[PDB]
Amino acid sequence: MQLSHRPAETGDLETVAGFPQDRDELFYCYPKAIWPFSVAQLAAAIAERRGSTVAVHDGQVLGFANFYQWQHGDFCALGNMMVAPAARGLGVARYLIGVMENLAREQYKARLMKISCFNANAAGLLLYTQLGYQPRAIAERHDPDGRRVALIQMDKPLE
Ligand SMILES: CO[C@@]1(NC(=O)CSCC#N)C(=O)N2C(C(=O)O)=C(CSc3nnnn3C)CS[C@@H]21
Repeated sequence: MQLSHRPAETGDLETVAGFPQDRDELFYCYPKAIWPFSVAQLAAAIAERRGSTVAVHDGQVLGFANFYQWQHGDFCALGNMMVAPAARGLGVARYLIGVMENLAREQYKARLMKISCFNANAAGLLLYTQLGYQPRAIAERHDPDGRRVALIQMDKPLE
């Protein structure tokens, strides 16, 4: 996979908003969103957040991420990670995580990245583990059905 990155642009929003395939996938990456996802919801997040970035391969936008918390000299928290359904498990998330780590270090002088992952997303938990993130706490949250879920709060020093 040859991959590149650039800041997200308005022209990318229809594409990226197409990435979540079901209510679960949307909840794992943007729990405040309501199904069905839309460009308006995506743009609302982008406006409130920082560092919205896309990953590109062979002319296709395949991934997106941003920060929902950022604290200069301290840490950032990574969210809205979305990957195109045809490109799952091909290293797009791993690549974007690395890009966002660099951006947190370089731009925000962060010493730490925080990643919070919902308990049902095994693939996320195992990826973040492979990338050196360790679990620190578990917090209660609720899903759209009012069911209790566990948010596993992980972090990694940036160096
Ligand atoms: C403020 O904190 C968040 N919200 C909550 O705790 C509330 S929940 C119940 C509701 N509604 C936030 O906003 N978060 C996000 C996100 O990006 O929207 C995520 C998604 S985490 C994620 N997505 N892709 N990669 N990653 C790491 C994990 S909960 C965390």
